[PDB]
Amino acid sequence: AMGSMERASLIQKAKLAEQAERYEDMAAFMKGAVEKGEELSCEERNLLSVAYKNVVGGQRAAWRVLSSIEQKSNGPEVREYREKVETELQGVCDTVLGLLDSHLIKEAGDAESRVFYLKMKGDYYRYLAEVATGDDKKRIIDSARSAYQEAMDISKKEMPPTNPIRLGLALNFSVFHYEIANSPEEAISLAKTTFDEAMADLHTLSEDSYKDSTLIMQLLRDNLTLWT
Amino acid sequence: AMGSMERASLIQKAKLAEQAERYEDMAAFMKGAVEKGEELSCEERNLLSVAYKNVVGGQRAAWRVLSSIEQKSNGPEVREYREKVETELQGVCDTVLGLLDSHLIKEAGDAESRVFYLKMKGDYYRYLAEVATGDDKKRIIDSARSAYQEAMDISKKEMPPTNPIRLGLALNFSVFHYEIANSPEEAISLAKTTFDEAMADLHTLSEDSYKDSTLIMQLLRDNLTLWT
Amino acid sequence: AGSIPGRRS
Amino acid sequence: AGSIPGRRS
Ligand SMILES: *Cc1ccc([N+](=O)[O-])c(OS(=O)(=O)C(C)C)c1
Ligand SMILES: *Cc1ccc([N+](=O)[O-])c(OS(=O)(=O)C(C)C)c1
Ligand SMILES: [Ca+2]
Ligand SMILES: [Ca+2]
Ligand SMILES: [Cl-]
Ligand SMILES: [Cl-]
Repeated sequence: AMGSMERASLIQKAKLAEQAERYEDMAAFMKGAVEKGEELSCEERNLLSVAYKNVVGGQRAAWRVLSSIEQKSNGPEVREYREKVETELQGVCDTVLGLLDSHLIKEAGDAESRVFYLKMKGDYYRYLAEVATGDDKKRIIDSARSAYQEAMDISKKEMPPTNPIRLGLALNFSVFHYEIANSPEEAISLAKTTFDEAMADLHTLSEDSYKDSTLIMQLLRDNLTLWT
Repeated sequence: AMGSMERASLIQKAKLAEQAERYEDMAAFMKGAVEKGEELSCEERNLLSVAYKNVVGGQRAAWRVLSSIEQKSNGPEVREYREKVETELQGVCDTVLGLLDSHLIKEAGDAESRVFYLKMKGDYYRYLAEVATGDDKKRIIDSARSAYQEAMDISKKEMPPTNPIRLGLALNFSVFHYEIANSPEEAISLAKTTFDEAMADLHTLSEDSYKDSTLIMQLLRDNLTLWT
Repeated sequence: AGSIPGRRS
Repeated sequence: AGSIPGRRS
């Protein structure tokens, strides 16, 4: 699709699409950039993540609206339309997972890139789990857990406890535990331990890094306040 | 595309898509409903208008962002991407205009339907005019003016001065004069006369109709405040 | 200035 | 509750 466009042009257009709030375009541009086969820089990884987060975020919000209407009703139209949105959402998740598997993760050697992509893998399996029903749900849940766990193991070995990627991974894994895995106690323990270990490391940071880390720490605290 | 789905199901799904903020879907459902060939009820006309207003509104906002970046710059990427968005916007406007021409307007005999569709025709030519350059702009501008003028002539003969469709038509025609036709004095005169004639007719209205009419009258006043 | 917002029904 | 919002870069 994007095979005729220069990598640098795809990246430039992804940034313009973000400014224009054209997130479907942004995701297509970044998919094209990934398919050029080169590794992604830190900024380019962020563009890929922002693009697909916005696309799947719109789909998840629509699926929740339709699922709530469908549950209140219980013609075929509400179910049929919820199913259509769900299939589209699953297709976006499968596209992202496919990019990670071909071949972003296998080429990611540095902790910052590998943790970033594995967190993404856990997130997109988590979005699949939100709409899955039955034993399909079990294997999807295990795939999310496995990706998050590998990312956690790397992050604890290779990054300081204030690193924003490490903090966001722990935040999202804690949400996985609470909302997906029916493990609220594990969610609370992870959020508390992550927060406390980051607090103890803030003294090492510059003013700008302090702002980055404390922003995410506040998200951990917000969840803990809602969960306790 | 939607030819296999029942008209009533398309309408139901358009309402669900609105609740889910899936306006592209909503527009496709309503296009399918129009293509069934039957006239649209008042509620169905509103669904058609809301769907496409949201779709073209997103495109117009993106085009304005990209056009502003492009003007600041003066590689090909900003222009190329603005051109892509512009072509997509023109395609949506052409689709709407095509539905009005085949065959909504020709079958619309009552003032409420005919004025509604002609106002829509003026609006979508106006959106085309916002992105047009040169002598193309002249004929597009005249097409918008002609549609608005026919709608105005019908509305003055057939509707009270407080009718919300009549008020919204006058509001949008005044914006056409100010923003497109370089006729700010005509814009101000139309907005003032419309407001004053509606004010004098409010005494005839129920509480609910009073609320509907005064809401649009406030939009006229807001424009007059910005223009004077 | 502002046309009919027209995005909610 | 809330994951990383992650929608702005
Ligand atoms: C163009 C227009 C003017 C007035 C109304 N109205 O208040 O009925 C209208 O209908 S609408 O549902 O599309 C409203 C702009 C939300 C259209
Ligand atoms: C998952 C995640 C955690 C932290 C950051 N960060 O603050 O750098 C991050 O990068 S990002 O640009 O996508 C941010 C969520 C806007 C991702
Ligand atoms: Ca090249
Ligand atoms: Ca039928
Ligand atoms: Cl590598
Ligand atoms: Cl008729």
